[PDB]
Amino acid sequence: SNRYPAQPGSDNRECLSMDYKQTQLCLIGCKPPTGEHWGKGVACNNNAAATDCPPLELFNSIIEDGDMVDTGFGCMDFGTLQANKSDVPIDICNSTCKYPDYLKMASEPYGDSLFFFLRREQMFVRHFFNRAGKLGEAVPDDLYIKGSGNTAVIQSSAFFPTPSGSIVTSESQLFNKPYWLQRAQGHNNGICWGNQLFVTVVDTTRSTN
Amino acid sequence: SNRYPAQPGSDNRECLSMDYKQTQLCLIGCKPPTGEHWGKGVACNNNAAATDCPPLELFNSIIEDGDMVDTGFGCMDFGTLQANKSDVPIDICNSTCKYPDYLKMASEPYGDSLFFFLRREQMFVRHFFNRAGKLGEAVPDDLYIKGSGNTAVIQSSAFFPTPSGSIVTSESQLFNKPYWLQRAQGHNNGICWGNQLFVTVVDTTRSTNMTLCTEVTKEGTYKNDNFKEYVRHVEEYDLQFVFQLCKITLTAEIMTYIHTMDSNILEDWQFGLTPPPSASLQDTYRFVTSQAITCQKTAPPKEKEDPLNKYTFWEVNLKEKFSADLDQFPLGRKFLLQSGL
Amino acid sequence: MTLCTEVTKEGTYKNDNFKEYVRHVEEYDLQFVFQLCKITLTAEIMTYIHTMD
Amino acid sequence: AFFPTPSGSIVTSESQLFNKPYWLQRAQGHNNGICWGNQLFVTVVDTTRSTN
Amino acid sequence: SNRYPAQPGSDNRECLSMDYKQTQLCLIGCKPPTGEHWGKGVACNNNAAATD
Amino acid sequence: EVMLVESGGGLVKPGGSLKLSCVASGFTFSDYAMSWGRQTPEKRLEWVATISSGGVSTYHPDSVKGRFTMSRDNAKNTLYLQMSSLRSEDTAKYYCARGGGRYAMDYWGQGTSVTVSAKTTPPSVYPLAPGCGDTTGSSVTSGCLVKGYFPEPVTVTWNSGSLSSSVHTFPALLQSGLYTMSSSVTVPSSTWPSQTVTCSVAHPASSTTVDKKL
Amino acid sequence: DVQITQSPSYLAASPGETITINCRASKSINKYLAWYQEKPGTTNKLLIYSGSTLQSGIPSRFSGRGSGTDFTLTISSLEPEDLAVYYCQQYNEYPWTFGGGTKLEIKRADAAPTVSIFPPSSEQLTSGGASVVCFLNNFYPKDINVKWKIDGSERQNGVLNSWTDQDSKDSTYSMSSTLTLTKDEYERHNSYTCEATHKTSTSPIVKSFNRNEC
Repeated sequence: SNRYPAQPGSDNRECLSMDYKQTQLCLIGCKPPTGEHWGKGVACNNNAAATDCPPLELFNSIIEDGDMVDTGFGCMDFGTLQANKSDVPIDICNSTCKYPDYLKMASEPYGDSLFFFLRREQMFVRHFFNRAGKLGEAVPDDLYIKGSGNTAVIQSSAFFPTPSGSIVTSESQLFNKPYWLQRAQGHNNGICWGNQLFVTVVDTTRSTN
Repeated sequence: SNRYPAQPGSDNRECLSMDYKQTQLCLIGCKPPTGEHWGKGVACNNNAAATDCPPLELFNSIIEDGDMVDTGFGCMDFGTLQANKSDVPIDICNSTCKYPDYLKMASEPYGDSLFFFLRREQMFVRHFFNRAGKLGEAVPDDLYIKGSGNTAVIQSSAFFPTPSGSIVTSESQLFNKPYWLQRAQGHNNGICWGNQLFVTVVDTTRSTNMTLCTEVTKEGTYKNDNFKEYVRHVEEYDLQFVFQLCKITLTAEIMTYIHTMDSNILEDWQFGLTPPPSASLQDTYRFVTSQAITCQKTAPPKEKEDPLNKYTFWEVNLKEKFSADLDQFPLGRKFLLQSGL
Repeated sequence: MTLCTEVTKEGTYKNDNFKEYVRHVEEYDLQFVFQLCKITLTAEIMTYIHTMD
Repeated sequence: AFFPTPSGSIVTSESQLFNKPYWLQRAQGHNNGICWGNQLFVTVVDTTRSTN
Repeated sequence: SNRYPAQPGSDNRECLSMDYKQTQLCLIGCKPPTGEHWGKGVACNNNAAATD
Repeated sequence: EVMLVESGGGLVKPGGSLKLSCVASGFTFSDYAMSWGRQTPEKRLEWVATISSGGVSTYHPDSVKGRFTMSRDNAKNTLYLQMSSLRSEDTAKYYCARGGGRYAMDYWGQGTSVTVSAKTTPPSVYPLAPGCGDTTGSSVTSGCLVKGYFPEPVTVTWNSGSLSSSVHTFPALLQSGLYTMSSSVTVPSSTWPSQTVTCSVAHPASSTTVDKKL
Repeated sequence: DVQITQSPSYLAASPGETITINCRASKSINKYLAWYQEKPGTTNKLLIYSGSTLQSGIPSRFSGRGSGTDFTLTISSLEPEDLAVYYCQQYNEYPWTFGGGTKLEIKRADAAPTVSIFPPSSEQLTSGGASVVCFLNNFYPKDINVKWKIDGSERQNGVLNSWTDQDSKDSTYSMSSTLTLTKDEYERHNSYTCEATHKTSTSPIVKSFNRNEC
């Protein structure tokens, strides 16, 4: 529901809390694994005198230990692309979350950053809420009919959902089993070059504190 | 619950968000496919219609690129049929949602708009809400008992359900998987005509939202009005393909079978056709801006005319991405194990 | 489905301008194939059928 | 200092692991089934039939 | 809903209830089994006493 | 049983703050609108704050813009009003409201006097009984006087409200920063003074009660 | 702002007849208008929201109508819980301003003030004040005037004027006339008389006392 109307005000934030996207995954390759993440860009030439909306770019990078996975808000920066740091929880409000680029590692010629990989993920929404700021974009008018009086003010449409992972079971366990090399995906068949390997894993079912 | 009596005033439209169907779907076919939708039609004016409801006709449209698939609120137009324009979402209210007529797609003789398809869908409904205003037809009094106090006047039964889909899992994805077609279901066994193919996909598992927070004035104390909040939405796509050339000896039994089927895959072949010789061919200039009084217009005759040019698609060039050696790709190796070679 | 037709025109929204109908639609289709079973007519056969029909 | 409330879920007759025979083809260790000391310490954990 | 400000007190305890996880497992052994549990152990001798 | 019980209104320093709480006894607090409105003397009922069914839509008039912040609790069934830097104009009697309709109000409690002033004063009570001389007439009008309280209000009840068919009680007036009042009852003379008669006067601000019987 | 005023502000009536009330508008605040009532100790009641549309539990004897800036509301067949103060209130735009208010009174047989005069008793003669109390009871209507004569000289400073309610059973009115004096002025002057005036008599109702007597 929404009983009309939205009210003016410059300060309306509060504490809430919520879970995230669940997963179980891994990857192995004798080159360190890569990963994209979205960020800003150069603006443009100043030929356009229309408005101010910022540019953007994804950024392809080999991810190291400690970096943050995307959980559904895009694989992106939270410091540069956002500006309040209050849409995001504190542990990840000051981060640049990534998503791995298995795709370009698939179109890698030899397949030396990839021997094998796993993934299992599921999701659904919990609730629907809305942002609180000036919507920079207006909505065209003839698409709807405006109301008057108490309904004269058009409320914003800066909605945002909030996630929920499903129930997990011990039958959904990925780990603690053997996964035999019999057929690799690429040209390097298990060969660790440099006598080194680059292993990764992300788990969510043992993520209590 | 919904108590009695009646409150209402002039207008009571509100703000809600909602979400929609979970799906995954695809289609392969060399001919372009159609897609049906509903819309208002012309009724008889010779009847003294005590009802004032307009009729509804199915219109078997041809699907363009970027037009809308059905969501579950009737496969109708929403511009000419939602006069309120404030009951159906804005994104679809000035558009029309579509569904495929698989059985009429099964009733094509050759089968050139369908080579293969799949669909994977799940949905359940969370909430329930109703409408207001002057409802079209009234209730017949003789199927209930009336009352008063709070139970005096009747309330509008103009309901509607709300879709909520299901969970969005990766454990039943259909992407990133090879599909080696052993045998196509119709007469066209996977052969393209006129060097073309039209494919599509609609998926909701990859449909997240990309918002944008832009502080316009730095201050260490919070104001809501520092922030011109923007939103974007991104999507990343790719395709792989493996072919097979085939030899057609143009015999008399074939050349009567195909020209009658389609003369257009003979005009690119120009066997025994007098116009494609013509004469001296097209003679170009070098581009001069002001003089050479002709312009960039299409009143010069088209070398290729079709009503598909009136529609807009995603044009994908593969006249240069061909390769004879296949093992250097992650599906060519997946083919030699599949072919046993 | 759900219909909405306005009666009047204004630049101000009121719910008492609009008329709403509701319909319910169905389509069905079929495809079959059969096979001829020829039936000879004998005395024990012709006694058997009139007991039924 | 947020904290959730754990819940669990539905329990079935198919989620049952007991009241059924077992015939182990091979024990996990170098000891392939030999008990010693004329004793053994068997343990089961079930909260599923733990209504009070 | 956790809206600002607080309505605190010098006492805030209450009567609640919760449910748990669904356990069915097997465990056998003729040697006694161990468990693990976190014990409040010590650091080194002089950690500058910044935060306890 | 739907009843909005007020709590938190009284004395407060000028330039200070206070916490109000309008606890509802029983209904579903998330279904219905809730509101705050006050009555100032010689003026209209003054709408202070409104809130919707869940809490989406809150508003205040031009008088309390920036100074007042409204809240609500849906589980403890309590509507709130956090105000800051109060002045002498905020001295009034305040209601909290339930909105059962298209932003329309069908409830308030008994309320509490939310008075922004300096100090309280315990009342010095004086009765008005028939004195020396013969008692005449079959009925006697008597009283009991209240002198020197600030701020409003007080209430006199005689003999636990059984004689409330004939109980009289007067309002007070502000003379030199204090209020002064009285009360009466018209009882036949079969009761007094053979059976004693008491008037009950209290004071909410000093929390000082002195009972006397005539 | 929207400045709506409520007229006529007072209604004396006998039930069964038809009684009309009005509220006029400053802006075109078209038909979004509710109506309320205040009974002390109980809750406010919404009779009709939006000018013409009815709330749960509200009966049919009410009737209200109007659009633009003109409105009319009319009531017949009254019931004894009605005696209260009634308001109109705009909510077409914030801030939600009100009408001035209309108190409904029931009409009865007229009555004269029952006058009984008292000195400040000897407990108040040692306390520090001197209030010459005199009760004027059981009259109708509210309009009276009392005259206090301090040794023939009138005093208007310190004169307190506070009228009672419509009472419970007898439904009359009373007004407090406390002559706020100090000790040396009460030492100087002996004769004090509440001289109530009413529409029953051209001669004012004069009752006196003597400290030489009692």
